[PDB]
Amino acid sequence: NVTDLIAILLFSVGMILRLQDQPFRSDGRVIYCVNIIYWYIRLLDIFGVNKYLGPYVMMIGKMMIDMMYFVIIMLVVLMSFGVARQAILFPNEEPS
Amino acid sequence: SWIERAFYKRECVHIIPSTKDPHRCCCGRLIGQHVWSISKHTQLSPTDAFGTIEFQGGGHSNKAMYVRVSFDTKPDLLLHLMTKEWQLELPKLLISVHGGLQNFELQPKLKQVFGKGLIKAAMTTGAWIFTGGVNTGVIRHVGDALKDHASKSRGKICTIGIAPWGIVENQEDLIGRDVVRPYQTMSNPMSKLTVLNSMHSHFILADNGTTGKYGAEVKLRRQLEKHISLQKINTRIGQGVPVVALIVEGGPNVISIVLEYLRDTPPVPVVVCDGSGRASDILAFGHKYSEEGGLINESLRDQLLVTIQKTFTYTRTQAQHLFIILMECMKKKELITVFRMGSEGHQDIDLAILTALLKGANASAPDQLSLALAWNRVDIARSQIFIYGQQWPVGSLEQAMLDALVLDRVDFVKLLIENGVSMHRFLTISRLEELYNTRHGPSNTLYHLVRDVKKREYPKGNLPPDYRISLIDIGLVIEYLMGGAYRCNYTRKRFRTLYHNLFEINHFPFPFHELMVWAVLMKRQKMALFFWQHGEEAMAKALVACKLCKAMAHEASENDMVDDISQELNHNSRDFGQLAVELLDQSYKQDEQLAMKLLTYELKNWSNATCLQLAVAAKHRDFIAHTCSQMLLTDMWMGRLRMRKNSGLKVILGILLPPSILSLEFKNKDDMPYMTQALIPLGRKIYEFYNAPIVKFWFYTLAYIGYLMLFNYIVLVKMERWPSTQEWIVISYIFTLGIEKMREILMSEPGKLLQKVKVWLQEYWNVTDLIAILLFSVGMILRLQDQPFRSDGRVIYCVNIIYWYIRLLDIFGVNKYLGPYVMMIGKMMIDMMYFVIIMLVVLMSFGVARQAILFPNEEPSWKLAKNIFYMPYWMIYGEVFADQIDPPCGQNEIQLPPCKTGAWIVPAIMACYLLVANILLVNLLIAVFNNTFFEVKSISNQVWKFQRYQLIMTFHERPVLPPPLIIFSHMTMIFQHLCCRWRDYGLKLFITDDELKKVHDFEEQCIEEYFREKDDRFNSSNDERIRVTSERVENMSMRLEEVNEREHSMKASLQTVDIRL
Amino acid sequence: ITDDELKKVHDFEEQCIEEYFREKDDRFNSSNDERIRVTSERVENMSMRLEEVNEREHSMKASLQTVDIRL
Ligand SMILES: CC(C)CCC[C@@H](C)[C@H]1CC[C@H]2[C@@H]3CC=C4C[C@@H](OC(=O)CCC(=O)O)CC[C@]4(C)[C@H]3CC[C@]12C
Ligand SMILES: CC(C)CCC[C@@H](C)[C@H]1CC[C@H]2[C@@H]3CC=C4C[C@@H](OC(=O)CCC(=O)O)CC[C@]4(C)[C@H]3CC[C@]12C
Ligand SMILES: CC(C)CCC[C@@H](C)[C@H]1CC[C@H]2[C@@H]3CC=C4C[C@@H](OC(=O)CCC(=O)O)CC[C@]4(C)[C@H]3CC[C@]12C
Ligand SMILES: CC(C)CCC[C@@H](C)[C@H]1CC[C@H]2[C@@H]3CC=C4C[C@@H](OC(=O)CCC(=O)O)CC[C@]4(C)[C@H]3CC[C@]12C
Ligand SMILES: CC(C)CCC[C@@H](C)[C@H]1CC[C@H]2[C@@H]3CC=C4C[C@@H](OC(=O)CCC(=O)O)CC[C@]4(C)[C@H]3CC[C@]12C
Ligand SMILES: CC(C)CCC[C@@H](C)[C@H]1CC[C@H]2[C@@H]3CC=C4C[C@@H](OC(=O)CCC(=O)O)CC[C@]4(C)[C@H]3CC[C@]12C
Ligand SMILES: CC(C)CCC[C@@H](C)[C@H]1CC[C@H]2[C@@H]3CC=C4C[C@@H](OC(=O)CCC(=O)O)CC[C@]4(C)[C@H]3CC[C@]12C
Ligand SMILES: CC(C)CCC[C@@H](C)[C@H]1CC[C@H]2[C@@H]3CC=C4C[C@@H](OC(=O)CCC(=O)O)CC[C@]4(C)[C@H]3CC[C@]12C
Ligand SMILES: CC(C)CCC[C@@H](C)[C@H]1CC[C@H]2[C@@H]3CC=C4C[C@@H](OC(=O)CCC(=O)O)CC[C@]4(C)[C@H]3CC[C@]12C
Ligand SMILES: CC(C)CCC[C@@H](C)[C@H]1CC[C@H]2[C@@H]3CC=C4C[C@@H](OC(=O)CCC(=O)O)CC[C@]4(C)[C@H]3CC[C@]12C
Ligand SMILES: CCC1(c2ccccc2)C(=O)NCNC1=O
Repeated sequence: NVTDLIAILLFSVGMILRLQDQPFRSDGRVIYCVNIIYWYIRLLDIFGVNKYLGPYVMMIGKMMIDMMYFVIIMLVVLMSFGVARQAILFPNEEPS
Repeated sequence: SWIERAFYKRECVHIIPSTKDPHRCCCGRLIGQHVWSISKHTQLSPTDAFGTIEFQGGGHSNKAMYVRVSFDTKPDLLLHLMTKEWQLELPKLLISVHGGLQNFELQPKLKQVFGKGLIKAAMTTGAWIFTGGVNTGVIRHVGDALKDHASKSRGKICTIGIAPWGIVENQEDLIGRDVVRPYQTMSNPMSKLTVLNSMHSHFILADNGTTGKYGAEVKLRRQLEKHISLQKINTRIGQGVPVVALIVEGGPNVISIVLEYLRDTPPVPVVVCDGSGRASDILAFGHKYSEEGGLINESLRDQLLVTIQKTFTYTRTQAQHLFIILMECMKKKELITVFRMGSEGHQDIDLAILTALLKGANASAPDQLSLALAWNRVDIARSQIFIYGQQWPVGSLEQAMLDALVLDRVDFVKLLIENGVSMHRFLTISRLEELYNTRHGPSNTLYHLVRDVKKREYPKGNLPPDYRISLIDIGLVIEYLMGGAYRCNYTRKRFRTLYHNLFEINHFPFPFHELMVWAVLMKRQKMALFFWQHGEEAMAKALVACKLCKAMAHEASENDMVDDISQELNHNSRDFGQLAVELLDQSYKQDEQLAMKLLTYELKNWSNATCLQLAVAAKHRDFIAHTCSQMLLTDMWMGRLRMRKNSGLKVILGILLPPSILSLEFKNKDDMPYMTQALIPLGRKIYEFYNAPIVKFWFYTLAYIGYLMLFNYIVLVKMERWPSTQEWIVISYIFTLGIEKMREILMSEPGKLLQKVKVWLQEYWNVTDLIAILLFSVGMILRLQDQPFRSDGRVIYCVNIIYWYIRLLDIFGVNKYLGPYVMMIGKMMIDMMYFVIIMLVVLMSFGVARQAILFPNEEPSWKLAKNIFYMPYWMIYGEVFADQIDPPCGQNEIQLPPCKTGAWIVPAIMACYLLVANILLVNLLIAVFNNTFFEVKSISNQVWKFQRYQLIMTFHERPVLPPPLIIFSHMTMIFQHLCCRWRDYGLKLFITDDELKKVHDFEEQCIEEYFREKDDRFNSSNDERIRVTSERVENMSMRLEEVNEREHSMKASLQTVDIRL
Repeated sequence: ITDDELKKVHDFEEQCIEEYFREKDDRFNSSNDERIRVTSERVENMSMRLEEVNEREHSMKASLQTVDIRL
């Protein structure tokens, strides 16, 4: 319900931006697409009523914590390789 | 409101005679407390004190109904009150407990034994206990016994106490009309009035008008006991309910009560107890020292006189009068049963009570047997009624057998069968019809089944209430519940001819079969398990009972009945299935070949079926997955071939190179002839080889794998205007296979076409087959036209090639490892579908967001919906489309197109989508597949082992020739059908009579082994041994303590003897 | 619900409470551990009081021997 109200405030911001002229209309459109992402996940919660889909959804929510720890370890290894590759292959770079 | 309008009461309206105390009237109440006709002048009125009593305090809370009644009321009305308003059934036994009104204490062992006896006697026979009501003396001991009863037994012992209304404390507390009135169990010691006993069940509190005086209830209680004893018991053999009179202690009046009981028509037995004292002890001292009843000599006469004058403290003439009343009692010495603590006094209250009832009835042994049947006491019947030398009337034992059967008494049927009654000489058609029309015992759903089959047979409706269910209707019920082509013996023409001509020819050859079916139909599980043990064809009976219980459970669930009935019927079905499995285990352990002969022989008493067919028709997965049934199915699979070494290759060599058949080792002519309906050696070998199920399956498989290549050739190479030779072969294969599938629709098990189609559509691989033959017909019709329809027919041909490769997967289903693998895949499709649903939500969210950001100015077109699903779906399988993740734009490298607004969001939500999909959901489906692998694997193995039978029966019923040449065999069947018109699906054995007797004797040996082994395993378990040791140690400690008391007494006697000498 | 239905519900609840408690007492009394403990305590009490029975049997045998010697 609080994610619902956050995505209604976001829709209000997107509508207020869209009802003006350019370049704010495209910004309102960009907000509309993030809203469509949220409403598909709200459809996942609506699937939560079914006797098999519901436990599946909270099972996914339980494995998010293990996913986060995997993300942390992958983040350390990923920036180590990325910084090493970018720092070797591009020696003369300006701050950007 | 009936209770007030039917019962009356009396209140003290007198002249207030003072006598001794001026406040105390003739009724004893206070002189200002007012508001028989002799000196009390009482008036009659409707009652105002009746309802329910909530006993507050005294430990356990117990609710007791109560009425205040007049002492002169007719006992029939009160009997109607107990039977109707209090909802109490007529008891099988009446107990009248009498004793001293003064409080007394007994020995602890005597009190414990008397309490346990009175509780068990009221519990097993379902008796009524009649006490004095108030919580004094013997009724207080009965109340302590009932307190112990509510501490270790789930009985609601009906213990109606009758007390004077004027003597119970707090008379104003019990005033109401159907009103729950609380009561106090506390008793003031200063008040002469006593409270009621706390844990009685009902109260017949009787008012004569007076208060604080007794005598208002004795005549009413005696008349009510007489009126109950005049009522006939439910056995209807010609006897009323038995009445016993238990006496503990007592005073002067209980001797007169014993005289009234003994000198009565009919006489009432009296059971007394020893060790309490007073009148019971003088009765015991008279009874031991009696000689020939009233023949009592002078010395014990004077001893009885001095003990009466001492213990009761009376004069000489009062003791002489009491001794005269004692001798008048003792003239009827046979009725009085004396219980003695310890010694040889039956060591129990209840053996004394029930033996006293049996010889107080003094009737024939049928009457005693019907009394024991009503009391549900098999043990007393065995130890008294069936003693040695007992004379039995002719035909009475079979009547008792019928009465025991209709009342659902397992142990009485066991006792009667062990005592000479035989089922073959007893069970007739009329007796079985009476058993099928009984109304006693537990409830059943047979009447619903009879109503349904009567509605289906004659579309009437509800049956009349006075409907006698014939055996033909029972046969229709069995035919409906069994299903398929089952035909009960009742509905055959021989039985209908015997029924019309009669309503040892009427006796059943296998009476335990009919008793098993009747016990299963009316849901009497213990009697069904007893009837399973006795008789032949045990495994067939178990499988038939399993299918019948499952079908009755399904019908009870379908008719919206009580769900507990359906659960109990499913439990009965599972118990019978477990019995059949254990019998198969025992038969496999003893002899393998005789177990095969047991499994395959035709059951003439069960519609010519087979034990394997009965197990398959009951979906018994554990029966067919057993090793004996599996290797039996393997023997059915090879046909008339020994072989059994390097399978597959030898029959493929036989099919491809037919001279290899002659070198194959064939089976004997009568080794195991599984048949359906009951140069020359070279032709016999060829016919025996080509009709084997494994040979037919490999011929059909090698034709399938030569059809699939031809289909591949015609779809890969181009086609001209007319089809080539290989396409004509493929078209011929499809048409002959379609004709074969219609022939499987026609030659099915049911009789009406819609049922044939409905049975055929359970095999999903056949309806998918027919769908892909209709699709081929559509594709051929489109292809035989000109362009552009020819390419459409080609496009349909490729979807057909996809289906036929999956049909090859089902053909791999025959192999012992590939088959369970295929159904394992089919089980994981559901988890795959749920993963598809979650992936679909995440996939369209990313696709819609990406397409809506990167393409702002778009017209309505169906390419948007394609672009939603196109690239995010291939993003899962290692193709991220790296050139389109974030192309450079808004710069000059040639002028690039300008940057779309918010186009930087697309790689970020791409990152979140790829992470969630590829890492979360795929690994979660890995975990789902992994943690449900073991159960699915075991279930798939067992289901494949079950479906081996369906595969074997299908490929044995198939034509010999493969589908591209099956039109010759189809014309052969058409010509044979036309010849038979112009002029039994299974594989049985059809053994002879001596082989049948050998098989039956093997089955009885297996049944005895299985049951007894189970008894030996139960008796040798740790739990049963520990329980037996604990019970023996308890009995040993308490009787051993009695040995110690006797050892102390013997040491005292030896010390006195040594002191004397 | 009404008052008669309330009384029926309350009586059903008391029946369920008695069933649950007593069933628990029956399950406790029929367990292997409680049976083994009761058997061991009864056997101990029986051995020690039985040893007292033996001492009294020796005394009674001595008294019977003395009485036989006297007569
Ligand atoms: C288009 C792109 C950006 C993909 C979107 C990815 C995420 C924004 C989504 C994908 C799956 C979603 C998850 C799917 C399942 C659940 C469980 C559900 O939570 C519960 O049911 C509460 C109980 C529990 O957490 O166990 C809702 C949140 C959560 C973590 C969701 C949070 C948002 C997630 C990570
Ligand atoms: C360890 C794992 C589980 C998480 C770490 C990965 C993300 C934090 C990275 C991977 C891809 C990255 C994105 C790749 C490309 C872009 C586009 C970039 O925008 C531009 O460069 C502007 C347009 C242009 O110049 O072409 C802004 C950052 C962003 C969204 C990046 C944000 C950070 C992301 C999502
Ligand atoms: C940029 C590229 C070159 C990637 C770098 C790869 C390796 C140099 C890193 C990646 C993960 C590292 C490992 C992550 C975790 C551990 C456990 C940790 O060891 C302990 O905590 C000691 C106890 C134990 O070994 O169980 C430190 C070493 C080790 C093996 C690390 C050794 C170095 C590894 C293999
Ligand atoms: C332990 C781990 C998580 C540390 C990872 C740190 C880096 C990812 C961060 C920290 C410092 C950052 C730098 C801090 C300062 C700058 C200067 C900045 O220059 C400008 O914005 C241009 C200045 C101007 O012209 O106004 C460009 C990004 C950069 C290189 C940042 C790039 C990203 C860096 C290396
Ligand atoms: C029993 C099972 C395991 C195998 C039985 C199937 C094969 C013996 C069949 C199925 C596909 C057939 C092929 C399908 C198509 C052709 C093309 C055909 O060539 C032509 O029609 C044009 C040239 C010519 O006329 O010879 C020659 C036969 C051949 C190779 C066939 C040879 C026999 C094959 C391999
Ligand atoms: C029963 C089916 C399902 C499997 C049995 C396989 C064989 C009996 C079939 C399969 C492919 C057939 C072949 C497919 C094509 C040809 C080409 C055909 O060539 C011609 O007729 C040449 C002259 C012309 O083009 O008319 C001769 C028969 C032959 C060898 C066929 C012979 C019979 C074969 C080997
Ligand atoms: C060329 C492309 C289109 C690939 C084709 C994909 C599907 C059309 C196929 C691939 C695997 C097939 C499955 C493989 C295994 C089985 C088990 C089998 O079912 C049984 O044996 C019944 C018992 C059970 O379902 O457990 C046949 C259906 C099914 C689900 C199949 C259904 C059709 C599937 C999904
Ligand atoms: C969540 C997962 C498990 C299932 C969702 C994926 C499918 C439903 C999608 C992914 C790829 C899609 C296909 C991608 C491309 C096409 C071609 C398209 O045909 C054309 O565009 C015509 C030819 C042309 O214009 O080039 C028709 C839809 C179809 C089959 C799409 C149908 C829907 C598909 C199978
Ligand atoms: C909860 C989830 C499953 C919802 C997903 C819905 C979308 C995938 C569907 C629903 C509405 C559909 C739209 C409904 C109407 C049109 C107009 C249609 O326009 C035409 O056919 C052209 C009209 C003409 O010229 O005749 C093109 C497809 C499109 C955009 C559809 C594209 C697919 C949409 C967005
Ligand atoms: C619910 C799960 C278990 C199954 C997945 C079902 C849907 C996700 C599939 C099935 C039917 C599919 C549709 C079948 C046909 C089309 C037409 C297709 O149209 C074109 O490609 C037009 C040609 C072009 O302009 O490129 C676009 C995809 C779409 C809507 C498909 C979108 C995805 C759908 C809805
Ligand atoms: C079409 C496949 C097949 C077949 C072949 C081998 C094994 C199982 C099934 C057949 O060729 N004719 C009978 N029924 C069939 O579906």
